[PDB]
Amino acid sequence: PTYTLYATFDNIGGLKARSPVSIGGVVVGRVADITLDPKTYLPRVTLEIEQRYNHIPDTSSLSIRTSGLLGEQYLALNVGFELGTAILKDGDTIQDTKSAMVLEDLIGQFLY
Amino acid sequence: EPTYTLYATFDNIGGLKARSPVSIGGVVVGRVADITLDPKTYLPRVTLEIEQRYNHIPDTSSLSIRTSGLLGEQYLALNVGFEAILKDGDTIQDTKSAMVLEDLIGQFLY
Amino acid sequence: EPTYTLYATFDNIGGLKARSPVSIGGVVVGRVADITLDPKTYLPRVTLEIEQRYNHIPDTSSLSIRTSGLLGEQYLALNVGFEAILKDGDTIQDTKSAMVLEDLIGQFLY
Amino acid sequence: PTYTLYATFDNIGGLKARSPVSIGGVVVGRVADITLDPKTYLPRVTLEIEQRYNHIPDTSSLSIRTSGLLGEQYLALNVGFELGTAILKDGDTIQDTKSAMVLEDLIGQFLY
Amino acid sequence: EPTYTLYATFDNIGGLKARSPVSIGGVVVGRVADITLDPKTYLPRVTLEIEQRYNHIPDTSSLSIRTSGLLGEQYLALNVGFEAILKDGDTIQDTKSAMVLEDLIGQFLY
Amino acid sequence: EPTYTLYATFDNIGGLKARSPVSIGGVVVGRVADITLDPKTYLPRVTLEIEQRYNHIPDTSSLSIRTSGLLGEQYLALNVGFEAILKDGDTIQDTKSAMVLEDLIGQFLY
Ligand SMILES: [Zn+2]
Ligand SMILES: [Zn+2]
Ligand SMILES: [Zn+2]
Ligand SMILES: [Zn+2]
Ligand SMILES: [Zn+2]
Ligand SMILES: [Zn+2]
Ligand SMILES: [Zn+2]
Ligand SMILES: [Zn+2]
Ligand SMILES: [Zn+2]
Ligand SMILES: [Zn+2]
Ligand SMILES: [Zn+2]
Ligand SMILES: [Zn+2]
Repeated sequence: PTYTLYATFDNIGGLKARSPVSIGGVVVGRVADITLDPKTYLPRVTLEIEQRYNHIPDTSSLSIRTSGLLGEQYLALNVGFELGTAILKDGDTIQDTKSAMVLEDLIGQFLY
Repeated sequence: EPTYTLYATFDNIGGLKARSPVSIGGVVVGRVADITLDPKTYLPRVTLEIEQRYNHIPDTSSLSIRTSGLLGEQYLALNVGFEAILKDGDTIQDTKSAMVLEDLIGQFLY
Repeated sequence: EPTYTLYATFDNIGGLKARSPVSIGGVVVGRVADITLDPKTYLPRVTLEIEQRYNHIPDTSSLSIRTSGLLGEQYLALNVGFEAILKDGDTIQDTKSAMVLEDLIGQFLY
Repeated sequence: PTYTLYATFDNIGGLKARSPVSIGGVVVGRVADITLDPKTYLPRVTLEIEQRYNHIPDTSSLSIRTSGLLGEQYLALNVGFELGTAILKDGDTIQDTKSAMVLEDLIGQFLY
Repeated sequence: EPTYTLYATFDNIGGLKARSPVSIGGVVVGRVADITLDPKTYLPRVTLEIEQRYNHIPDTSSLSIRTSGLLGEQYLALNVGFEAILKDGDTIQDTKSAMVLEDLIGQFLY
Repeated sequence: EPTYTLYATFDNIGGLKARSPVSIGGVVVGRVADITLDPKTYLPRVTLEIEQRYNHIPDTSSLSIRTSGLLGEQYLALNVGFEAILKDGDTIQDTKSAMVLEDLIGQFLY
């Protein structure tokens, strides 16, 4: 089966349900759900990771990225370091997350 | 399906159309109900319908017209303001218009 | 579609064609009725039809040919000037032409 | 009917038969033929212009351009000035011509 | 398709998939047989099959993940090193990973 | 349909394939008959067939692999040399390889 993880972002961009979660480009999981937290109004992503990937630290990072230039958006799981480190279990939360870039802001940067 | 109405005036709506999605942090929370030029000012007035369960939106919140991906569809990004709450029929004052390719090129070049 | 006719001469119309939309602030308020080179000046004269309900457009208003998105179709942006009102058969003197990629590249490089 | 004009380029790029010839973006003619001159190995373009466009000077220019960013290639006819000036007739040649840009050279410029 | 097996570990395979082409100087000489994360290191290990007639590839050779055109599919470019020959079951140590757009933009901007 | 054969070795042919067009000044004058890695050098050897009526091509001429438009197909541009003539079976020494996106990005960035 699979085990559940939670990750909150400021902006998920083009992320949707059944979006792939990948390590080093290799798909190891899928985005199960996306829901705005009622108090913080921040996108909370519920992901399901294949059970055979057990040794993922809680220091690991999630970055929302895009395949190619115009392709679909996905979650890149950067394997964390192993200082007391704890492995991610079912129902745990990945604290270190990077949000999706916004074209207008990137242009805002490049121009101004 | 229950919703409350909000109004937002822009200088340029760009590719915005009816049923365009209104999203917070990329998550769709509403839809563009109508778009109409104000009879007096000739400025685009956008009429939005927001899902009722998203009630706690301050009036300090911002609206920015953006594009999904590089070539995708145009949408309204609702930037949540810091913490008066917006009710049915209220107006969001702080709005950002849609980018214009010619103007961006005009900026980059000249 | 009750409309009134307007004329606008450009140096270059670019991708403009018949039935091209004329928009104010992104809101379509009219259509490109015809495009024809003036017999005397060999400059593109564009014949536009604007919806009758948008009457209060001053003659100080401008027309700029722009593109929807990056690769989309070309359209006429009518910039409403500040304030004589434009009537049926009048001519918009102030026009901005369509950009040419080769020239943009020529600029960017040289 | 139509009248014929000839224009030699160094490189025609994506130009082909039945390609549009336009003034100020308005199509006024079509590319009838393209053939390499046997001695000079330069692309010679034979164009046909609608008869009703009579007052085109021989000082006019032809530039091969592209519609949009990825669209098809066409001939932009820049109306010449009217100094003894002669109008273009059937079988005449447009001397002032600009060739089609090459992506590799443009990149070569931008980089080096 | 008589072939011999090779292994190559990357930090990121990007768009690489099964049946992805392995090419020398643009000429396809093999195929990506499999891709699997090493159980111990959690790093992508790519299993390649190279056509038997290309035997004289030294072990100093390099693998770089590249893209055909601008938007095309991703492939493995095998750069033949100058001159021990690679056999069936060997491992290419020298590998260059697939670029990430976000990082490229991050570089270009910052 | 009559043709004479020419050979050209590159470091990288890129997207070149069989039946790729060989053009002078954009005008197609020949086709890529075959592509094969040299057994000794592991370098792409391109076998071209040129229409017989284009006989007067000097051996000082150059071959450059280019792309049609921005996203179009890959082709061989034959740059006519200044004024020994190339015959059937001769080899063009001066060749330019196909650009690599990663290398161009590598150049632009680093
Ligand atoms: Zn669970
Ligand atoms: Zn451990
Ligand atoms: Zn309401
Ligand atoms: Zn409150
Ligand atoms: Zn009328
Ligand atoms: Zn008035
Ligand atoms: Zn004739
Ligand atoms: Zn005259
Ligand atoms: Zn094997
Ligand atoms: Zn050896
Ligand atoms: Zn032969
Ligand atoms: Zn000679």
